[PDB]
Amino acid sequence: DAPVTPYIWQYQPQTGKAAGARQNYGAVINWLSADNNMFHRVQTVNRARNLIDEI
Amino acid sequence: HFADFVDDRRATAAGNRPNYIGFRDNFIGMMYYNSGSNTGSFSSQTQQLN
Repeated sequence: DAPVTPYIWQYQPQTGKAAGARQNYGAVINWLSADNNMFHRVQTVNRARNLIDEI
Repeated sequence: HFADFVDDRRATAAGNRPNYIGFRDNFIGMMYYNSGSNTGSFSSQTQQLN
């Protein structure tokens, strides 16, 4: 019941190419001490940012 | 603490350095903050998560 974190791109300033893509750690909500009510609120705004990125 | 001394008698004294020992400012270090081996655990009962 958890959505996935989006893969963010890496821009190489010389040659302008893309240097691979890692997942977006550093923008992750630490839900590891939330009950069943806050976990649904946190995973809703994770499903909101994926819905923006799919558009 | 004997600022000088020649072998028994003709010594000169000097008082020791002043050394104030008290607690820290705001009691820093009394309480384990940011020590991942041993932290605090404020939570509800049935401690499933702090």
